[PDB]
Amino acid sequence: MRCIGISNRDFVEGVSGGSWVDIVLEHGSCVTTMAKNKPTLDFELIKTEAKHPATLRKYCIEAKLTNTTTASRCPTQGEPSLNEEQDKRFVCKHSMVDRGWGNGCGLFGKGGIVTCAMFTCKKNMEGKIVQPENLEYTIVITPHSGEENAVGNDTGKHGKEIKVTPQSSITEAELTGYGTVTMECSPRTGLDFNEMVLLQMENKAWLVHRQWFLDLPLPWLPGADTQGSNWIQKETLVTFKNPHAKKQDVVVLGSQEGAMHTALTGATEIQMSSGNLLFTGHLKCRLRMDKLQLKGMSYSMCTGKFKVVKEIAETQHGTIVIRVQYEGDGSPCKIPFEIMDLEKRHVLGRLITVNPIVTEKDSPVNIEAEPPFGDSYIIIGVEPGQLKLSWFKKGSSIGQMFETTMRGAKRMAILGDTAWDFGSLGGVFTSIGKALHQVFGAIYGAAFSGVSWTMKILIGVVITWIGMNSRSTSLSVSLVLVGVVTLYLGVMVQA
Amino acid sequence: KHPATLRKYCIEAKLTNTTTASRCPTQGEPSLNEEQDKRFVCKHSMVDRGWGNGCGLFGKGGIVTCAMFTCKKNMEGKIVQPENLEYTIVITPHSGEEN
Amino acid sequence: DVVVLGSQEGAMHTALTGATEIQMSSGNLLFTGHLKCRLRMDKLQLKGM
Amino acid sequence: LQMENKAWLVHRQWFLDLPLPWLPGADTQGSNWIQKETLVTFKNPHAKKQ
Amino acid sequence: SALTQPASVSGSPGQSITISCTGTSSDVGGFNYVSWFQQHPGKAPKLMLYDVTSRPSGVSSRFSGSKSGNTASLTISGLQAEDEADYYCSSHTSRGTWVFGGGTKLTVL
Amino acid sequence: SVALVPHVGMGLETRTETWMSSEGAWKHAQRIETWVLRHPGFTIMAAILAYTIGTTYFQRVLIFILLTAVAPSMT
Amino acid sequence: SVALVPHVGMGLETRTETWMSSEGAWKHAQRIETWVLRHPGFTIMAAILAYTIGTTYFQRVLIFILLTAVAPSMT
Amino acid sequence: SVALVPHVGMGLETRTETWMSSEGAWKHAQRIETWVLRHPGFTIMAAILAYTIGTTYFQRVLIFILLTAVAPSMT
Ligand SMILES: *[C@@H]1O[C@H](CO)[C@@H](O)[C@H](O)[C@H]1NC(C)=O
Ligand SMILES: *[C@@H]1O[C@H](CO)[C@@H](O)[C@H](O)[C@H]1NC(C)=O
Ligand SMILES: *[C@@H]1O[C@H](CO)[C@@H](O)[C@H](O)[C@H]1NC(C)=O
Repeated sequence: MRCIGISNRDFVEGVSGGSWVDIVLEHGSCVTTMAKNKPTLDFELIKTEAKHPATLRKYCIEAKLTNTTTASRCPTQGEPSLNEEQDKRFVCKHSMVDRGWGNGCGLFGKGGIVTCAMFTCKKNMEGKIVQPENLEYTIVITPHSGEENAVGNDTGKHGKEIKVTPQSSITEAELTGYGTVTMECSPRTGLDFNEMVLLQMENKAWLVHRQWFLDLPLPWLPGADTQGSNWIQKETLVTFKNPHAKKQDVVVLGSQEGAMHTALTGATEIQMSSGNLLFTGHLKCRLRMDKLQLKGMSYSMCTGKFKVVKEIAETQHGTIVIRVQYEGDGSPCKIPFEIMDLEKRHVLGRLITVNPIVTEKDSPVNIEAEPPFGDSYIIIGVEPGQLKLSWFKKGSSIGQMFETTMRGAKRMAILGDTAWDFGSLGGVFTSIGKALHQVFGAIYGAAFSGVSWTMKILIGVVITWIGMNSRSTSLSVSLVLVGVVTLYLGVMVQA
Repeated sequence: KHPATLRKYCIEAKLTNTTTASRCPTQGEPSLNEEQDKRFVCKHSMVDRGWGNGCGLFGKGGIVTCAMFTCKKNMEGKIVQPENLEYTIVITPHSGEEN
Repeated sequence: DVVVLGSQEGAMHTALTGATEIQMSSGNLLFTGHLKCRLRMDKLQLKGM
Repeated sequence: LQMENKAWLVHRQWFLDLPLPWLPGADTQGSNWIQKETLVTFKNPHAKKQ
Repeated sequence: SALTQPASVSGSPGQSITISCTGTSSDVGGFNYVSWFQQHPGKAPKLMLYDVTSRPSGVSSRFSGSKSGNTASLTISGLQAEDEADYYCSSHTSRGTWVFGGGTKLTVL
Repeated sequence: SVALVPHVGMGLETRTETWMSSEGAWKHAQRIETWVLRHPGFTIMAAILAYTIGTTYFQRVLIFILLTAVAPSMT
Repeated sequence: SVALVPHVGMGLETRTETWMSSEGAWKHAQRIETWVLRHPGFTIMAAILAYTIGTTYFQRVLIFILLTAVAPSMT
Repeated sequence: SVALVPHVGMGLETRTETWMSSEGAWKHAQRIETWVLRHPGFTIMAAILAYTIGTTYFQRVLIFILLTAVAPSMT
């Protein structure tokens, strides 16, 4: 029931020979795994933690100047010198001013002038980095037991969370009553934390590209620097003003916090106050359902009366969830649940909370099932007092096919070349598709890095037009496909 | 002389008294008393709702977030009528004086 | 959630590129621009003539 | 839709397209009307007063 | 904004007695955040029902909850002497706060 | 400034909403529209120059769009 | 951001030096150079697109220049 | 006005009479007829324009009818 009520649900159906399935886990998403003899499980990536961050650069977003000094030299005497030019905590500039008898000079020319001021940082943004071995993905595996944890906390069940680290990427959950599940994850491929910086700025943290971070035009410290006083690009945070040729001056350029916020658009925000927590990204895992068994398959039908205690509702995914209570004898019984037609001649829908059972009489169990599009009837119980529930599913099968194609394409857009692993059961077609996607995505990312979505749409339109106005059919079709894919990615790029 | 203020821009603000209101799917928009006040910046959006968070339906429930906007620094922009435009000129003859 | 989106002093300083600075601290003084004048030499007489 | 002791069964989208000032379904104050300008007119006949 | 409940309620032992919690469209008419708390004298409140009808693990099955429009109801079927207590209704409102009923005193006699 | 390099085409993007993604999506186009409205004179010259340079109508439109998009931003 | 709408072409310039004339004279060209260095792939594809669209070297070179100048800008 | 967007053509009709079906069935026809009577000048211009945009009596009659129906409606 944890995975219900989340609009980004994914249904992964089927395990291969070996009883394993490849599932990508995303933070905002959730995965419901359906296997034939296995119970239905819900997998959610609820946390990614980076530990032991190391700073590589401390940028200055707000500074001040305190000790301004000037040296002036008469024309043809060369540029002047201040003793504080050697000082790395001072920012200096060389200019020229008009000189002559009026200035106490005696030569009437452009006399070089140098002005220096002490650069002091008042606000900085850290750029901590983390080693890929220090990530820790937390995952919650919850099965469709149809039951609840129960408020009585003296016993706490149904809450198995597994931590996955690059060192320990294989772990098993012990779901009570359902055996155990094995997750064979690959954290080292989910995110390249050697090309990412945990940018923290005034109680707000972002995850950013490392080259982008190193390219920022603000003054920076090495990161091990413990006293400031050696800022590198101090000239980017100051301005030297020589109106006409009378005097030279230097002033600071105000807090760069808002300009940084503008620069950070397109960077995913993370948390860095109580640990470095990243609620973004994906995990590729292999699900080992071999030692996963349905609970209570030795039980018998209830042969009793059920009452609906939570009225049937339709989730955002085309399934229906209902909560029924059993009022009969033989408490540990399988619940007779069918999605038939009006005459009950055909089975039209397949339930999702597979093998719904009653463990205690006074313990409601909520069933999730997938009805067909249109009229359908939910039948619960057996002939005496059997409760028959009607339902109408408003969609269309063609509409569902379109929605699933759209969802698959969107997954490809986000997890490019990793979308081939979301539900893959091995196979040769999946491998060929993934290899082709890797080869094509290498070129696409090379040719489209650092381009805004508007530029992507423009380039897609241009390429589509070029392909349309192409004599060669072999070139025209390829160009049109490239243009349409570019247009799609540009229309669904910013996230 | 005597410039007149034409507009004050805010360059540094702060948000306080943040509040939110939610409504179940298909039941319309949530209401916040602070929406009436213009010192509060507000936005309407949709969140996932369902049995888990107390709704009988499983759609996109509307939500409204309101926070009080307070300005901390200004960028006042003033204007001057050309009449109050004292220019100053210095005329020095080539008298040849020593200084 | 709602966040206040930083301080725009530096962003404005960058935006004011191409604008000449003036002194409004006390008096709204300007040290830029021109002034076209017509000079009358009628009453000018050489000193020391 | 019920209006002054008479009720109608209307289309939902049509009802939400109505050009009148409205309040949300759950609004306790009753005073934050949304598109008030549909029920007031502003007069500036000669550009003298409004 | 307090949820309205009858001041008092009495039912003969072994009978069934119902309690009402009338609220607004935001507290108990809009959301399923309806909870019933039983408080014996000199003791902290005890969660009797939640999500309208769901009852805690230790809570007897004699306690049943219903909700209709802006009103949520609590029913007791056994009416044992131990059931005589003060019952409070609470709801999580649309503005993110918690409102409590005025509480009904149930007496068996 | 830093605001002129706004961490857009860096990959690293996911399902989770990025920072300032609601506004930055269209604020550039809004800025270009405001510039074109506030400076009609240049747009006419850009159209004339694109017509002169562009042999076909595809080249002319492409050149005009590029010119009018780069005129304010190049500032 | 305000930083994307500077006060450059307002036509009020005098002989007096402006706010960041020295700094901001070449900042945009530096940004274009850095972006082109960090993202060569878009440069090659922009050159290919300009060569294809442009029938004459003038059109091709102009299109390539405009594409390269506008790509970092929206970025 | 709300009166300018009636609850007509919404697909919710049943056997039971709607709110003002009998009265409002021919209101539009009555209004167009009254407008045509009061404003014979525009009708002649509409006929002339329909004939000018002709090549077929079906086209001319349809265009004239549409213009006459839209003249009061546009108000
Ligand atoms: C800078 O000026 C301060 C006065 O505010 C003075 O105390 C300090 O010694 C100076 N430091 C230098 C000149 O390095
Ligand atoms: C300028 O004039 C002042 C007063 O007339 C005199 O003291 C000074 O020596 C002159 N020369 C300068 C300031 O170079
Ligand atoms: C906002 O909260 C402060 C407490 O931090 C309080 O003093 C003030 O009255 C509140 N304002 C409003 C409008 O609720």
